Amino acid sequence: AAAYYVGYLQPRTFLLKYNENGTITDAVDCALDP
Amino acid sequence: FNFNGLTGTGVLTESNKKFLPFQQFGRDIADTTDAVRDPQTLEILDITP
Ligand SMILES: *[C@@H]1O[C@H](CO)[C@@H](O)[C@H](O)[C@H]1NC(C)=O
Repeated sequence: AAAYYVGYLQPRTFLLKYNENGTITDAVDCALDP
Repeated sequence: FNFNGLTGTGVLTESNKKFLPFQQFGRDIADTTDAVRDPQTLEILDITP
């Protein structure tokens, strides 16, 4: 009938980007790749 | 000025920014306050040195 998902969080560093209105529209996960 | 306990000096001017309901202050790349919401008129002001 329905479905749901479950994922855990870890302490990491992220680089966010705010657009002209102040909304977050992109991000980068430092130390996820080289 | 003294906006909800925050003191400083500058020139206040009307702004065109739209704060979300849970936000009160705005900062720049230098970590300094440039915008504020008046706690009575609920309008947004710009701070300039
Ligand atoms: C974001 O700001 C621009 C101008 O800076 C405006 O044209 C646009 O409508 C704004 N976005 C929203 C969702 O209001």
